[PDB]
Amino acid sequence: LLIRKLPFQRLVREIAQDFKTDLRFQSSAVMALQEASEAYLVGLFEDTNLCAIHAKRVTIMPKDIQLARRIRGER
Amino acid sequence: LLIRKLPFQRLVREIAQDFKTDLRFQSSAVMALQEASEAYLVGLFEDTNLCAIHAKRVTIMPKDIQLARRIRGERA
Amino acid sequence: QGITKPAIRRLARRGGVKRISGLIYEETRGVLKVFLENVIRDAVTYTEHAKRKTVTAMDVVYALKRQGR
Amino acid sequence: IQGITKPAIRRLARRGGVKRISGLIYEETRGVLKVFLENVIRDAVTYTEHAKRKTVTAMDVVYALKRQ
Amino acid sequence: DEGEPQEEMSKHIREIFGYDRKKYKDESDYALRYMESSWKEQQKEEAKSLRLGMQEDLEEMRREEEEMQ
Amino acid sequence: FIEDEGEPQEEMSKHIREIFGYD
Repeated sequence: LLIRKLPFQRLVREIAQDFKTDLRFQSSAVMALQEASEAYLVGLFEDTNLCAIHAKRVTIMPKDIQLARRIRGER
Repeated sequence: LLIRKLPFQRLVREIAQDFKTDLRFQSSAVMALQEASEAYLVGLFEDTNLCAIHAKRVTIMPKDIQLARRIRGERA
Repeated sequence: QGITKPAIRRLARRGGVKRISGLIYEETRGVLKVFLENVIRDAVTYTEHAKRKTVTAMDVVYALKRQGR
Repeated sequence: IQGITKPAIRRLARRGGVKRISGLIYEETRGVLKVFLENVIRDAVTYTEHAKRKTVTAMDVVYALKRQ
Repeated sequence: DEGEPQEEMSKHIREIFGYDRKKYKDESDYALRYMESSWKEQQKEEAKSLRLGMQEDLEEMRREEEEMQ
Repeated sequence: FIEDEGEPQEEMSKHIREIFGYD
């Protein structure tokens, strides 16, 4: 709904060929992708906020972010 | 190794009877349980520091704790 | 380049950030990347297992039992 | 009960690289630990109620442990 | 029985992540506007970020002598 | 014909330490 649906679609074909010469997309697949991402990001933004606020701030920053991830346990 | 091994062989048997009342617990089974516990908490006491420090403090507090979990997704 | 910069503020917003700094904008896409390149490298195989040509939707769903927390 | 104690705890924290502590920590720690266990054991319970074991084994623990 | 049609993809997703129409229909644009704040109101709330974190240690250091003695 | 180089005993807590990863 909420992420731009054209430049979301450009970056996709970009990396699929970045490692796998042939392949393509059944597209019903990719529908989810804007959908999962949008949520994933929001799913991150409550968390990244939490920091921002635990850092006793209110304008959020890079620091908070990188942080929440290394905690979720990805980087 | 790091906490004297009498409880939670006491505190364990407590909740162990709290679930499936007469489940008993085998020798060496519960052995394992403490080993995970320590690594987990050490695993968390390193993290909870990180909270403190992003907050630019040092004596860690409940703040940092509860926080670390809601982020791990452990709430609560 | 390559996502929609005001679209993301909306995201932050939907996520409840109350103010942001400009630095945010890059880290973001960048993070998005790492989220992605994972799940697909997981999703690909879910079609190599079925030896499919083009990637179906159901296999992403499988690829998805990842960060779900 | 949660009759486990603070020096065990400081020892723990520093190994975690904790440099300093607050007193509040100490109870909080017990309380959360609780949650850890009674989680995992209710989970480890099953692998042995599933395998119909009388007294609970160690191997089923790691399983309860493969999980977050 | 029930209904309806799909979108049961797109609606099983949003489930894994807890997303919501939690104000999906009130999206006027503040975000578009003052969402961001300058490097100033950044360095500045980076300052209060400090002098605070300091004394939290201390009403736990000064409340760390009534409660060990 | 050596070696599948390996020794330890209750290194079923070697495995423990490593799903939490430490040291």
